[PDB]
Amino acid sequence: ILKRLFKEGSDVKAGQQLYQIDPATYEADYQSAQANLASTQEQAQRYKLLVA
Amino acid sequence: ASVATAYLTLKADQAQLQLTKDTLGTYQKSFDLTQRSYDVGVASALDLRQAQT
Repeated sequence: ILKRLFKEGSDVKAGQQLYQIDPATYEADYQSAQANLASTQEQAQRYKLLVA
Repeated sequence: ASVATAYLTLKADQAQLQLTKDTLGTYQKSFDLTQRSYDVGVASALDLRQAQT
């Protein structure tokens, strides 16, 4: 846990952020998959222009 | 005999020119496709030069 973002005993809304669990080992493979998408997206758009 | 074989050589070379024009058309359309593949980003300039030569 890095912080909590609610006053205790408050009416919380469905979808409101409660905690902040450490995004240290998930931002890594998020940007890994983001880099793989940034490769394959401008592979597929190039092939879509060439098949035309 | 000489005028017969001269007309036969001319008759063969008409078809030789007719085939060479079609080879030029096939090479030119291959260069057009490699120029389109270079203009977008798939092929490098090395394949573009090798298609131009």
